[PDB]
Amino acid sequence: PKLADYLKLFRACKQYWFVFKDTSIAYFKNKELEQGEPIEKLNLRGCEIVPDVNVSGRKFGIKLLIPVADGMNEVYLRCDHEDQYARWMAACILASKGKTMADSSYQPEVISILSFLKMKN
Repeated sequence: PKLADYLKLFRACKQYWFVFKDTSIAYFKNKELEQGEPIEKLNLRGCEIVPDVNVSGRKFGIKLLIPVADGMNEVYLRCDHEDQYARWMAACILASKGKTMADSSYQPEVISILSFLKMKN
């Protein structure tokens, strides 16, 4: 169960290689480096998730509010399109509840998310 894509990061937008594993996201300068040392690794367990979507505007954003000792760490992921967004958003939603992509609810979740976007398309 691995999910890996180039996504744009806002806190300013820079594109990085992102890897979803377990309940965490890690990112790197590019995909040839995914083996080495991540720029940062974020555990999404117990995070808050805010969708930032404008289908006709071609905007597919994921705002993540990650609990830290001194508050929320705000992480904004911009996806390149609807299918990528559905897979990443579904993964984020499961992770916030402590679930991985191995959970049998992952693919139906991708499907649900996607149907709404296909319909607006």
